[PDB]
Amino acid sequence: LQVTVRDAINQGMDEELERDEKVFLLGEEVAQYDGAYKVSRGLWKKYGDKRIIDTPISEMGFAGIAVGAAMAGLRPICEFMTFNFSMQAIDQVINSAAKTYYMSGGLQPVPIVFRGPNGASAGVAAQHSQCFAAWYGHCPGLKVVSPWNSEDAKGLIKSAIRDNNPVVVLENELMYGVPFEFPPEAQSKDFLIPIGKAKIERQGTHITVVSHSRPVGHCLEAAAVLSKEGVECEVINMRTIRPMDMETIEASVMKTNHLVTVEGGWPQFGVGAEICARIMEGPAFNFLDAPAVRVTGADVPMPYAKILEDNSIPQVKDIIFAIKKTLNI
Amino acid sequence: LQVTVRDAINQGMDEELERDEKVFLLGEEVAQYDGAYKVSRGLWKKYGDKRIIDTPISEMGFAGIAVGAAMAGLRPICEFMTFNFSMQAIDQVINSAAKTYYMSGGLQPVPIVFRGPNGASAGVAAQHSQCFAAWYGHCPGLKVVSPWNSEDAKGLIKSAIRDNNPVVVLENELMYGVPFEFPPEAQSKDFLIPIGKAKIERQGTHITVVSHSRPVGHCLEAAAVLSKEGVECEVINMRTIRPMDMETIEASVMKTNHLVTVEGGWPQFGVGAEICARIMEGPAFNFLDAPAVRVTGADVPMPYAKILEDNSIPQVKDIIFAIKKTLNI
Amino acid sequence: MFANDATFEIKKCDLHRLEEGPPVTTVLTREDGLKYYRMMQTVRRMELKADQLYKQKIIRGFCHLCDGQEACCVGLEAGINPTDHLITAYRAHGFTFTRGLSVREILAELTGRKGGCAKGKGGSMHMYAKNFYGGNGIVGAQVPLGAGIALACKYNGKDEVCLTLYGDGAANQGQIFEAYNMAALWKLPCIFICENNRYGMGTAVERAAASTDYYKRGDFIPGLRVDGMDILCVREATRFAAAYCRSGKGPILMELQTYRYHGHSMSDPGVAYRTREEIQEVRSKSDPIMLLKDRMVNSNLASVEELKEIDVEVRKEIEDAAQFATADPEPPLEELGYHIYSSDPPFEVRGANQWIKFKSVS
Amino acid sequence: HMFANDATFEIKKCDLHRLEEGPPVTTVLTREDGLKYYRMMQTVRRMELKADQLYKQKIIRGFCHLCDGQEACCVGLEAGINPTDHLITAYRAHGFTFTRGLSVREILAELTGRKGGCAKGKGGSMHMYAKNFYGGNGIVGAQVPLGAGIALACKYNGKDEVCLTLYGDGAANQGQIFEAYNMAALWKLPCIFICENNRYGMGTAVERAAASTDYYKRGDFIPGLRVDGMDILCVREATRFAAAYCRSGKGPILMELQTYRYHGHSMSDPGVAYRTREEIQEVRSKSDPIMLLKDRMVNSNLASVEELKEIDVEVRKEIEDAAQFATADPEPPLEELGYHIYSSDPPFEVRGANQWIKFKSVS
Ligand SMILES: Cc1ncc(C[n+]2csc(CCOP(=O)(O)OP(=O)(O)O)c2C)c(N)n1
Ligand SMILES: Cc1ncc(C[n+]2csc(CCOP(=O)(O)OP(=O)(O)O)c2C)c(N)n1
Ligand SMILES: [K+]
Ligand SMILES: [K+]
Ligand SMILES: [Mg+2]
Ligand SMILES: [Mg+2]
Repeated sequence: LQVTVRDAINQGMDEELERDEKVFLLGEEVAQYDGAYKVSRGLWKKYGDKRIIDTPISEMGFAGIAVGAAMAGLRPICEFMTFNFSMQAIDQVINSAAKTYYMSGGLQPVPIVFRGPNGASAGVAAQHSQCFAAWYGHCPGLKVVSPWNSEDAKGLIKSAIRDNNPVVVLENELMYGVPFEFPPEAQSKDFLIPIGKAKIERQGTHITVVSHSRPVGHCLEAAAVLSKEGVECEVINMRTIRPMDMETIEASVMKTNHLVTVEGGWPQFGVGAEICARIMEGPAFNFLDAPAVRVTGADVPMPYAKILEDNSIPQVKDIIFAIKKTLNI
Repeated sequence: LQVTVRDAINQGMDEELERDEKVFLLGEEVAQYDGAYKVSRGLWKKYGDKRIIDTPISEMGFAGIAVGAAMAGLRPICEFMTFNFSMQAIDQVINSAAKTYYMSGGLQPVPIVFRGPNGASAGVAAQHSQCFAAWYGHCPGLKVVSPWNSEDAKGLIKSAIRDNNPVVVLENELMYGVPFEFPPEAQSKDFLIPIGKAKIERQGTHITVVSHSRPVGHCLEAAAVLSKEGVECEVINMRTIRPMDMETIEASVMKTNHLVTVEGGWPQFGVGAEICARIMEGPAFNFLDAPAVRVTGADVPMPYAKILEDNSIPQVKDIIFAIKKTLNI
Repeated sequence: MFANDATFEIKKCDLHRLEEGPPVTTVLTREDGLKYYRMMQTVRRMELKADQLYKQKIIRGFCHLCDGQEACCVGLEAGINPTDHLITAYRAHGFTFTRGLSVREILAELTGRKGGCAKGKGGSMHMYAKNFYGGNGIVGAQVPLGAGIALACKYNGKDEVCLTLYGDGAANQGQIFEAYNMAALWKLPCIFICENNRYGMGTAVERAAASTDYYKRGDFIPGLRVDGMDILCVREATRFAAAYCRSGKGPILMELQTYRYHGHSMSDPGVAYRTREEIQEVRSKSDPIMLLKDRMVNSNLASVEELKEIDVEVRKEIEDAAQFATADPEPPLEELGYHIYSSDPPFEVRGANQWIKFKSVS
Repeated sequence: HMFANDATFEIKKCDLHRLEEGPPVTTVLTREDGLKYYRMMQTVRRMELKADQLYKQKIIRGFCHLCDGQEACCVGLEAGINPTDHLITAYRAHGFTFTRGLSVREILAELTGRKGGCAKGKGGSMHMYAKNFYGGNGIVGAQVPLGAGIALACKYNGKDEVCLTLYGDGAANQGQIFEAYNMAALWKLPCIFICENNRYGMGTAVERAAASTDYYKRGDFIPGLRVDGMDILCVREATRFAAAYCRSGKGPILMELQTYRYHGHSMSDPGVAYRTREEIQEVRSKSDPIMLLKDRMVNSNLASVEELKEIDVEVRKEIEDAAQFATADPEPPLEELGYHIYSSDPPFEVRGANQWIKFKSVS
């Protein structure tokens, strides 16, 4: 059967809430508005004030409250409406949650989770269209994941709940609604996806393609098209931004000798940047028959006008084109 | 005439303020306590309360007020006591300041300046040691720079005050006390350093070593040691971090065929991530005769113990180690 | 022939830390009344219009309408000057128009077109104008900015003031309380104004705020609470409040007590957190445009005929603005990179990939 | 010579804000509490002055904020609350960590950055943790929201515990504090918000930073009381009252403690270009927390000066033995550099200053 990313996340949270009472959820519009993007639908009607909590509009202040509940030994899920509004809290995530276990000599684990839409939506312009993979990826003590499809989402966020450390879950607003096949095994209440493992979504032999979040959809379509000129793409879905499964990438480039990276967020100091850095530095460099290239969004804050917007995140066209330049076909 | 980095900054603000009256400065302890690290010493006495404002411990607030002044046509200098603190206010930096000009379709400029110490000090520990070069360098709409010596700091600050866009001037606390000589033209109150241009600190032919902020002095350190053995490093000092001067790195790599990048902050998604990525995407790539490699801080939150801290930042030891792996000498 | 003015009785404000509030009696001239009605009715129709242009998809992303709040945006402009300063959140159409922006230019940005006021770059939240500064989509983030604008007034010493609005759900944002304290500490020409429309996205004033007396939140700052449904009230508290700032006694909080007819953005059916027939009640018994009308007709300031003529001319500015912004070319794609930096030489900005190059000129 | 078993001391009465009665003006103090409270303040004072010495000698680096002058505060507080209650504070936490269970060896060693200190040399002065003490926090204000959550956790676990969330005059202008307030008020969280007002926010004094130095009122919708912070006995009487409050399901409260720091802001601040040495000299004669109690004890025959001098020497003697340890104690091994990044995870690999530098990392 088909389940949309939205309800995939929902069952994960629901299975966990069910499973451990120490876990609760809070954010803006999260209980009786049923969540801003309806992710937490019915959760309130089933668990009550105590476990599903509507917050005032005070990001800084409830991130903090969540961090602290976790320190006292609860297991909170904190929702930001979107990660753009996580900047008001970013010091709560960074300095309180992330670096604690460490500074504390391993006496104070912070088992928090921060989930929400991240990246680009549609016509929301600059202050709201921003991608935070790069920023959260960069810091010790965070685990930072970024799902794509439904199996991804329900598996990635259960895990995240079970983990004992800060985990930042970069969801995608345009993926909530998209149905995917849901395998019989992801329908289990036990379905965990290990954080730190990538997943090869398509075999192929002519060139490796890595991306995370929604861009994955667009490499499959870009790969589908190229398969018709008998060009085989290996499409790797990263899932985890930190700690990023570099090996699977490397293993694939030693088969394919060709790498392209595809991300939504901005170019400089991007998720692309690092994957390339990592390749050049690792064993796969001498196997690269052509330079690895990044396909990113555009180096502008996000415009509003449709024509502009579409030319500011990666099209299937833009991906094919890069691949065609690299494979010099 | 040797002058200290801290004196260079102080001279520039003094020169700029005197020359334009729309410019003023704001932050904690700037006024009467003479600046937290005494950078703003004597300035209150010269220009008084109208122009040098002591402000409460309200980062998110005063970051915001300073951006309001800028929009209204003033030219604020906005001091954060360290950049670890500016996380609270980072959303006024990215979201108000950086994107504004472009969202307004070229209607609203924001001639702000944010400045302060960045990165590691000595035994200040985890919440107080972090480099933010990477984070700020990401966002379109900003200008990020990172002085090394004294010439740097004066030129870079004065340019920063004269630019009409939001400009992050990350300085480094351990460098304030450090005395360099101060060539005649840099004492002229007319001295600007073009934002966007790197400068070679040392001619070389064997390898290109690229850095920003404090590490740059360790690169020349390490080149003195290395040159004794017949290696000739070309130490490049980045100066700007966005719009970074790649063309100068690239013209240098094309001549040395090798590349080490050195930075103070964490590895994943760092300054060096972006330098590699560009190199590899760029025309220099095919001049490379070995992988480029990075030296960074260790991938931990800054520890407090001396030997732990010591091994968390890059030594003359570790740069040299990498220059030898790369040169295979 | 018509009476030339009339005096009206308006609601005594609630005061906090003041001995005297604005006057309970006010004088309204026929010439202002007609100007104020033309305005409220332009704003109102410009919103029925955008709403409809949303539903046909001609507009995208965000669109937060501000009907019910027209007493505010007009009442405000009514009691400040061109030389004063206004900054606000996202519910900005009313203010954008009252500060010099044409309907053509507003509608053209909603539909993302080259002739729109942000050149299609910013959409519904990011309209800027002469001495109007947005248009801010990050909640609470415009309060420190307004206090900064304030700071520049005081610093330029031109005796201007600054109105800095936030809504009721926004009155818990930390950055406001910090702003009250610098505001008061430095005695800034900043009027803090809270548009209390009773809801905070979906979450009603009492479910999110421990005290729902926003005019007293300022604490040390003196505050006043107003009827934001009545144009006259809003004009008298503003003038009052602006007198206060002009004379140097620092900041002052205004709680404008209004109502929004539509849901939050256009993707809110609007009716989960409130019955449709509360909304109806408010529209029937205290609509703001319907309140200026009962006053004007009744004190012989204008005839049911004249206001009809204006519905009419207004019906017209709106049709044409609608029709000019639906038929307007989107921005040329070459101009995606324009206006990243001010006053800089031209440079090159990177597209989806490294071969897509865009020119950026200030 | 027979000593008394107890005395009654009048305390200053508190200023109230939306409160009916406040704490009573007259407490009993027994002999055995007296002896102990004195000993504790004495340990703190002595510990602080030893930290000063060691810092001047380069054995302590980085930050070092001394609570010196504000010992009435921590012993005051530990004395009004259970050991199962909860406490979280800024960065001047040397006193609380002792009063909260940690030993002087452990604290002096973490300060000196040694394997034996409580965070095994990783923390420094600002980051120390004990049973129910969440440190130990260097982002001014950050600790206020955390603390409100520790407090939520208490409500959630239904255990009657309460959380003490200390901030200073400086921090009191932080937005997030006001965010916290609203949330505790709204959710009726068992949370004593405490403003440790010692008159200075680094070098910037009260007046120049608050437009309103009535901190116990700052919260506004949350009731508040203002308290003599040099009188260990108030602090204990006020704390005791405020915990009873928070404990009775009535929600959060605000307590302003008026106190003083003898040292400038932190070792590197001379502390003497934003107030005069006589300003200091006068406070230390009219309100020192240790002298002020010793008089109380001697006068009411709760004990002799010769006895209280026996405590002085012993503590003094013992701080000396702690510092002897923390200078002697070895530094942490390099191997451990990367230990304790993640919790309950398999061991892994962390990048050093370059790629051929690998640090094992274990939970
Ligand atoms: C910092 C931040 N948090 C959350 C959001 C999402 N958000 C947008 S509007 C809004 C509600 C604000 O409501 P209110 O202050 O009552 O203003 P109104 O819509 O009624 O004009 C929220 C929570 C945001 N834009 N910014
Ligand atoms: C968010 C943040 N801003 C600024 C600083 C720098 N800073 C640290 S302590 C301090 C003074 C704090 O004043 P107060 O609350 O009174 O602390 P106390 O005097 O009790 O030590 C300042 C300005 C910081 N650590 N964190
Ligand atoms: K968890
Ligand atoms: K500038
Ligand atoms: Mg509202
Ligand atoms: Mg203090």
